[PDB]
Amino acid sequence: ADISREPDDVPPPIGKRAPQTVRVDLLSVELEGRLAEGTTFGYWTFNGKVPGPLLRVRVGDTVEIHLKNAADSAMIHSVDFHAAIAPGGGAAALQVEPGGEKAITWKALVPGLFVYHCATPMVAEHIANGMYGMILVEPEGGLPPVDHEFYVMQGEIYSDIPYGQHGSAEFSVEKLLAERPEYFVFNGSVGALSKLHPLKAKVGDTVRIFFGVGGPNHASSFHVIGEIFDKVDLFGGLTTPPLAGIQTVTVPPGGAAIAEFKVEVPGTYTLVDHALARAERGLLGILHVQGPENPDIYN
Amino acid sequence: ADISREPDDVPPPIGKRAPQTVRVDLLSVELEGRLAEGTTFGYWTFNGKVPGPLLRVRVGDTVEIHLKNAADSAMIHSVDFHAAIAPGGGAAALQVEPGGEKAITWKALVPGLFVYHCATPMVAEHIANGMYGMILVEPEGGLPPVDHEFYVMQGEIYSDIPYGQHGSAEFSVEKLLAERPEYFVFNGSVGALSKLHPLKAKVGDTVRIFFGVGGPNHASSFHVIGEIFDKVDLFGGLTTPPLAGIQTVTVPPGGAAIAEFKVEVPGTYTLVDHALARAERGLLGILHVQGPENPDIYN
Amino acid sequence: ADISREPDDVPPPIGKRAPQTVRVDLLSVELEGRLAEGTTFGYWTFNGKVPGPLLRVRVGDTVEIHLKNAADSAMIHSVDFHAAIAPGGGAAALQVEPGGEKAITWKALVPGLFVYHCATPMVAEHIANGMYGMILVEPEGGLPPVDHEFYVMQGEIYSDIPYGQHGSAEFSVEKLLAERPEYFVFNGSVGALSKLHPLKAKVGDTVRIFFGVGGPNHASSFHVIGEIFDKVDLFGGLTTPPLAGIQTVTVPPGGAAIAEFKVEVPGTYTLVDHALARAERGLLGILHVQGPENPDIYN
Ligand SMILES: [Cl-]
Ligand SMILES: [Cl-]
Ligand SMILES: [Cl-]
Ligand SMILES: [Cu+2]
Ligand SMILES: [Cu+2]
Ligand SMILES: [Cu+2]
Ligand SMILES: [Cu+2]
Ligand SMILES: [Cu+2]
Ligand SMILES: [Cu+2]
Ligand SMILES: [Er+3]
Ligand SMILES: [Er+3]
Ligand SMILES: [Er+3]
Ligand SMILES: [Er+3]
Ligand SMILES: [Er+3]
Ligand SMILES: [Er+3]
Ligand SMILES: [Er+3]
Ligand SMILES: [Er+3]
Ligand SMILES: [Er+3]
Ligand SMILES: [Er+3]
Ligand SMILES: [Er+3]
Ligand SMILES: [Er+3]
Ligand SMILES: [Tb+3]
Ligand SMILES: [Tb+3]
Ligand SMILES: [Tb+3]
Ligand SMILES: [Y+3]
Ligand SMILES: [Y+3]
Ligand SMILES: [Y+3]
Ligand SMILES: [Y+3]
Ligand SMILES: [Y+3]
Ligand SMILES: [Y+3]
Ligand SMILES: [Yb+3]
Ligand SMILES: [Yb+3]
Ligand SMILES: [Yb+3]
Ligand SMILES: [Yb+3]
Ligand SMILES: [Yb+3]
Ligand SMILES: [Yb+3]
Ligand SMILES: [Yb+3]
Ligand SMILES: [Yb+3]
Ligand SMILES: [Yb+3]
Repeated sequence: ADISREPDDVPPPIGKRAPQTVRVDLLSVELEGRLAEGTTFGYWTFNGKVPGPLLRVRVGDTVEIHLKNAADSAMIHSVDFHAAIAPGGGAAALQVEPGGEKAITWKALVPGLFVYHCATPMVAEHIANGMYGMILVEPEGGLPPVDHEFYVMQGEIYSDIPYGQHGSAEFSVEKLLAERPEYFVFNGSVGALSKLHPLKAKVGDTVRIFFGVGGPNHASSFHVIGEIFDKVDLFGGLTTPPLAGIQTVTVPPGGAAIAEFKVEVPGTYTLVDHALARAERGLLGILHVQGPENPDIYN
Repeated sequence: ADISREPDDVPPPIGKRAPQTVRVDLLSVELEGRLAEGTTFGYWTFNGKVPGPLLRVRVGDTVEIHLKNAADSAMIHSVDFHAAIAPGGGAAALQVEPGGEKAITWKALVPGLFVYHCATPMVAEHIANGMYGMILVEPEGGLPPVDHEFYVMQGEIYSDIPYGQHGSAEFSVEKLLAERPEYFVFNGSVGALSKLHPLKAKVGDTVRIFFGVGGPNHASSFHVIGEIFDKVDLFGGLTTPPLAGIQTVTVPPGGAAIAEFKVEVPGTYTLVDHALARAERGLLGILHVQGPENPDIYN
Repeated sequence: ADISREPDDVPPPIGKRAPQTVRVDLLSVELEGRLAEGTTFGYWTFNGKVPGPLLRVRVGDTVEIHLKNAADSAMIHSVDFHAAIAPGGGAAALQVEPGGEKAITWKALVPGLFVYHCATPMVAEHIANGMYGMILVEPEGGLPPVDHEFYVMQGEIYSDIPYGQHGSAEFSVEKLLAERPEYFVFNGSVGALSKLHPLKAKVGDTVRIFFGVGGPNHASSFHVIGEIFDKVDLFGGLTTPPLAGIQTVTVPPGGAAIAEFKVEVPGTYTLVDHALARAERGLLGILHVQGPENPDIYN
């Protein structure tokens, strides 16, 4: 029923541990999920949620990825890692028929936040139906610790029925090619980070949002309303020193961003793409901040 | 009649002065203005012009913002500062009914050029109707002086009547959600920086353009035709050292850019978004450069 | 017949030579070319191919540009250099009637990869019909050598007939203003870097792609499927140190990017804009990598 992935669904950080072999088990499932209130959609998912599970490795880690396809699936599924140096991002040999299972190993060489998605023809459809996720490759030593870590991805829903219409919705190839989505969604559904799973922090907390755009067509202008990003890893790269003091960051489709900020004032904060007509199409996130008032910063 | 804000309408720079309390008085006015020749539009404005007044403060400055709403206004108006660490950017407690007045104080902590806009439902409409501006927070010491400073913002007009049709134009909610504007405008109207207020500099002048995108939907690829930007503050951040020698800079909606360049050759220079079909929809700016010819640079 | 420019069509690199006068001869030709299989289009070209010839100079080089227009041409043609400090990028005095010839000289002052295009009204049409190219201004000393250098540009085709329809296609002004292209193309045509001229490298080679977007409307999210960019010159600037370890890079219309990467694993690699619905409209590139398998990186 609930396809929305929780933002707080984040693996524990890698410490100062040495490189190792890491096993990953991803299962591609097609299920009917809640897109909006009264509206259901035919989702293609990794592990039954949109986006797919956030993965967390170190540089030098050999990732042993297993991809199983559910028996009741109607489509061939794969996975393309942006962290991988492999033909098709390793999806060349991960074309899995419903029922079967394939496995490859790849080594992470570049630190940063990378997008993963299904790379089965047609790729734009598989992504749009919700088959996208992120893989974080932490550098040697790891990221400096913060109080809160969140996992947010932007996606497009190309439903045949118009926005506002209740009932069963299927993918529209016409809208896809026209690049005209009916719904813009954070983490799968409408109000996934609003009514369903609102982000929560306390006054004085440093928040790190692992943001990425599944797409598959439109770029995002990521902005937390009421906050300025202290540090931004542009395109989600953890090699070049980050940008400092940014209001809005351009995140391309298949791209990432590591946005860090300190919360100083209590209240409600809004996660939006600053193409704010999309906020009327479900692209709205809520960050509740509880604590004492800070009159020196805001009165 | 003339809603277009002049590019040369810039406050005098902050010197090396210490942090202080700065009062700001913004008045939200709805008035009929010239969108194009023969075409008028229902504008929602800050201080009667699009974009709103450019504000200029220092880091550590406590900004005392007063927002008055005109008695003849038909809408609730607010203001969201990207420079502010406050719920809704301070717009949570600046929802002003026509006739009333509210006031808050916030402290500027991050240097850079920040967008401000009305944040009253629906936000995309309020922005589109012309309620956007910029606030420059100068760092400790201030910006190095230049010969000319300009203030340019990009906006979209979602008129019900098609482009080319004369008469009274109103906002179209259908076009807004479709992200299909009839007009792309610099500083409010068509030919605002062309026929109305052309930019003017002399040979050898260093020019600084405080560029920002009101939007509310489309990003800009800022380019001055015939010039290369010497220094660009990406996303309008004045913390990280600027980029050097850039032709075209991606500016997202609700984002900024500080573009600096030296003018070496006399003639006409064109301010455009490099999505140059928009130049046929009013998104065109003129920079007249007068002086002697420089054959070593261009013959 | 074949309008597609080969990616391997790159001038030999500038060594450590001193600044000099460089002559450039560009001829604007209008010819019927293969857009897709069974589909032909009315192309406006520089030197008979899309994109135009890649030019290669040093900083301090005085570029003597000659622009000849073919006698059988039906349009006025010009050329706007982003590397030039000149009114209209030097296109102000390079408006050449079919049959005539004009010449100007300009000095390159800024290092980086710059876009060039025709700047004759209406500019968006001239670009869309294929009149765009790149000029690389190498810094003092030059770029570090790589094994392979490629030349790739993204363009839009606004055909009157829909995608899939065979026959003669002409430019549609309606689609242009609507920003709705039927075809997205790398280097002129559909399958230009796929079926026609596939990129080829060997295992262990460092590859440098001089990527740029002719446009004239849509931005690109450049991504090589199966590879991570080691170094990216953002907006194609060779002054500021490059970004490191990037998956997907936002390249604006009229903008550039110098993407470098090391190929470690044999197989097929895909050049795409990560707006992957465009990959169904011809925006697809192939990089064949031949050599021994590397099980440590990918198995
Ligand atoms: Cl899971
Ligand atoms: Cl004023
Ligand atoms: Cl040639
Ligand atoms: Cu799939
Ligand atoms: Cu991808
Ligand atoms: Cu308002
Ligand atoms: Cu905003
Ligand atoms: Cu031309
Ligand atoms: Cu240009
Ligand atoms: Er494990
Ligand atoms: Er479906
Ligand atoms: Er604590
Ligand atoms: Er106190
Ligand atoms: Er004051
Ligand atoms: Er109106
Ligand atoms: Er002087
Ligand atoms: Er002389
Ligand atoms: Er020569
Ligand atoms: Er034609
Ligand atoms: Er060798
Ligand atoms: Er071995
Ligand atoms: Tb704490
Ligand atoms: Tb002077
Ligand atoms: Tb070699
Ligand atoms: Y977990
Ligand atoms: Y603590
Ligand atoms: Y003033
Ligand atoms: Y002076
Ligand atoms: Y050659
Ligand atoms: Y060698
Ligand atoms: Yb993991
Ligand atoms: Yb099958
Ligand atoms: Yb609140
Ligand atoms: Yb001020
Ligand atoms: Yb009311
Ligand atoms: Yb001129
Ligand atoms: Yb050359
Ligand atoms: Yb003529
Ligand atoms: Yb292969």
